[PDB]
Amino acid sequence: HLPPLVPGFLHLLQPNLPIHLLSLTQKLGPVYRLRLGLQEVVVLNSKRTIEEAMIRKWVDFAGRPQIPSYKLVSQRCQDISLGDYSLLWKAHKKLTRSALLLRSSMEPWVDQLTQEFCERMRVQAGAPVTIQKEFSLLTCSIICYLTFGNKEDTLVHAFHDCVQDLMKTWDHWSIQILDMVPFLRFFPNPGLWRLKQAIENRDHMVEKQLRRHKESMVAGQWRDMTDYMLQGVGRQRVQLLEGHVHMSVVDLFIGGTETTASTLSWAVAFLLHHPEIQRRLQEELDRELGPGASCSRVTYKDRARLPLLNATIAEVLRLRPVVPLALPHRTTRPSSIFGYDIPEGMVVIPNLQGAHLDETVWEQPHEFRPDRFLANPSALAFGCGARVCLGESLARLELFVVLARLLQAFTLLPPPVGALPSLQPDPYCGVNLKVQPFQVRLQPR
Ligand code: HEM
Ligand SMILES: CC(=O)[C@@]1(O)CC[C@H]2[C@@H]3CCC4=CC(=O)CC[C@]4(C)[C@H]3CC[C@@]21C
Ligand SMILES: CC(=O)[C@@]1(O)CC[C@H]2[C@@H]3CCC4=CC(=O)CC[C@]4(C)[C@H]3CC[C@@]21C
Repeated sequence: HLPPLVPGFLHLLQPNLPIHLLSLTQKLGPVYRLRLGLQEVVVLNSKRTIEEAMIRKWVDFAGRPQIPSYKLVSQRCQDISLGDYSLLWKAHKKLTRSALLLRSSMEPWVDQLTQEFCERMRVQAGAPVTIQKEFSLLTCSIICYLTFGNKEDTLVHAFHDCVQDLMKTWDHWSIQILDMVPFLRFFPNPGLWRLKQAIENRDHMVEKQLRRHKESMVAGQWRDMTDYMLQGVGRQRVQLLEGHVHMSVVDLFIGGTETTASTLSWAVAFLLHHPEIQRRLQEELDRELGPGASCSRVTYKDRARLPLLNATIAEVLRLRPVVPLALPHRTTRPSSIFGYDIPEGMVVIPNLQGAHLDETVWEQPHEFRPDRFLANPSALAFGCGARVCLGESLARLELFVVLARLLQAFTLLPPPVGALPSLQPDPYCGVNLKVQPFQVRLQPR
């Protein structure tokens, strides 16, 4: 009783890994044991199994393996994501998550921060690279209501830059091999140096800030979330050590920026190929709950007042989920992940991307199809896990507020004498990437 084994030794190499983990499915089925690295890792490729070992069992495949690459960022140690399970992490998640849920509703700021962006782009009328503009749109936003609420392009462009440079340094064979070949002796490798050096800015920018927060403190929450966490820790009613706050900020402070940006960028790349969905959206937008051209409705309760949107976003998050294989889960108790018994400690890899192409539940999976509301099944882009996501709300929101006014203000047009991007890069890393388009950005309603 155990999942099958694929006869390979470095499946990790090879393009479009998510589409490959799917290919093996033709014979094996949803669950198969595979060697992504040098160790046999059990994958899952179906909305059913990837949900059974995530929601049903819950207790079992909830932890995360500590590989020699995670404890590299441990510092004092502990935190969201990388950190393993343990009762501390549980209470650690609940604290840094309630912050994102917050007398200071983050709803308004988001809808405003994006407006400034529209104008900033509206003055361009040229061919700005969307990736940075939006890749900086969210940064200008998570930075306002999470750490000292600076928002200033002086402290934002500094934190935003720390994000991108903190990614290509963690997701590079140079630093990855260290995990596959631990016995390596860690002969000096160039990548490790570039990481340790860039990982400091991430530790420093939070240390120099967390202090200002410490002193400028009052009875409740300061402008930002830091004041909440940095306070909701030194008052625990009985671990949750002070250091935890330093890390909790990181995921959101410098983690919020990349993931959501990619989703937004991907969506734009799709509308470029489908003008149909673009204008059908422009009409369904104002002729649905926005008879005007601005500052009218466009929110939460209304959120239903916009069908094509709640749909378009659902597709983009299903065809190109920003995080595809999500993160590696580890088993704590021997349990069955379906079909076959699974040994404890076994690293589980929930193939989200693949489960989204299950043609047994989603029709014409490969085809951008906005339509689904009526209704079509749900697609897990944020996982469904005791780890689920810690900011699924913030994310889901930005994709609504940003896209909404993105269409209304501008046309969304292709670069001059250029080809539209798409299809997905082979250098798939922690978060799924995108090619570099140059969308035009104009409209005169
Ligand atoms: C809509 C864009 C996003 C997508 C598709 C996405 C997807 C995911 C996925 C698949 C995971 C791993 C789930 C697991 O395997 O257990 C994850 C984890 C996480 N995400 Fe996101 N995410 C998005 C946006 C965000 C944003 C904007 C934030 C910042 C508030 C965020 C913060 C996190 C954190 C902190 C974790 C780690 C949770 C843990 O402790 O396990 N995500 N996300
Ligand atoms: C148990 C082990 O030997 C490891 O922890 C050491 C190397 C780990 C790779 C690292 C790269 C990677 C990136 C992803 O996004 C999905 C998960 C994998 C494939 C992950 C699987 C578990 C591996 C193989
Ligand atoms: C998009 C997502 O899923 C996340 O935002 C949720 C967890 C985030 C980890 C958090 C830990 C970390 C520490 C660093 O110093 C470098 C950046 C990472 C690897 C960072 C990458 C983006 C991730 C994976």
